[PDB]
Amino acid sequence: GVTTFVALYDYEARTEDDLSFKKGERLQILNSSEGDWWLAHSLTTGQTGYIPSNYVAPS
Repeated sequence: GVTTFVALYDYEARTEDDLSFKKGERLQILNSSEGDWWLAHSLTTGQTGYIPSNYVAPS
Protein backbone atom coordinates (compact mmCIF):
# COMPACT_ATOMS: atom_id res chain seq x y z
CA GLY A 1 0.00 0.00 0.00
CA VAL A 2 0.78 3.71 0.60
CA THR A 3 2.45 5.25 3.68
CA THR A 4 0.86 8.39 5.10
CA PHE A 5 1.39 10.66 8.08
CA VAL A 6 -0.98 12.81 10.12
CA ALA A 7 -0.33 16.42 11.08
CA LEU A 8 -0.11 16.88 14.86
CA TYR A 9 -0.24 20.69 14.76
CA ASP A 10 -1.27 23.54 12.51
CA TYR A 11 1.47 25.13 10.39
CA GLU A 12 1.19 28.32 8.34
CA ALA A 13 3.90 28.47 5.68
CA ARG A 14 6.89 30.66 6.56
CA THR A 15 8.49 30.43 3.10
CA GLU A 16 7.10 30.49 -0.43
CA ASP A 17 7.86 26.77 -0.86
CA ASP A 18 6.45 25.63 2.49
CA LEU A 19 3.10 23.85 2.75
CA SER A 20 0.43 25.22 5.08
CA PHE A 21 -1.62 22.53 6.78
CA LYS A 22 -3.90 22.04 9.73
CA LYS A 23 -3.78 19.51 12.49
CA GLY A 24 -5.27 16.21 11.32
CA GLU A 25 -4.44 16.49 7.61
CA ARG A 26 -3.09 13.39 5.88
CA LEU A 27 0.29 13.89 4.26
CA GLN A 28 2.47 11.87 1.94
CA ILE A 29 6.22 12.43 1.99
CA LEU A 30 7.82 12.98 -1.41
CA ASN A 31 11.41 13.53 -0.28
CA SER A 32 13.12 13.65 3.12
CA SER A 33 16.79 13.91 2.13
CA GLU A 34 17.38 17.62 2.97
CA GLY A 35 17.15 17.57 6.75
CA ASP A 36 14.28 18.10 9.14
CA TRP A 37 12.08 19.84 6.53
CA TRP A 38 10.45 17.22 4.28
CA LEU A 39 8.78 17.78 0.91
CA ALA A 40 5.19 16.64 1.31
CA HIS A 41 1.84 16.49 -0.46
CA SER A 42 -1.44 16.94 1.39
CA LEU A 43 -3.94 14.23 0.49
CA THR A 44 -6.51 16.39 2.26
CA THR A 45 -6.08 19.69 0.34
CA GLY A 46 -4.01 18.73 -2.72
CA GLN A 47 -1.31 21.27 -1.90
CA THR A 48 2.42 20.52 -1.87
CA GLY A 49 5.49 21.94 -0.16
CA TYR A 50 8.01 21.67 2.63
CA ILE A 51 6.86 20.77 6.13
CA PRO A 52 8.60 20.63 9.50
CA SER A 53 8.93 16.91 10.10
CA ASN A 54 8.40 17.22 13.85
CA TYR A 55 4.83 18.30 13.03
CA VAL A 56 3.76 14.82 11.86
CA ALA A 57 3.05 11.40 13.31
CA PRO A 58 2.74 8.04 11.60
CA SER A 59 -0.66 6.85 10.59
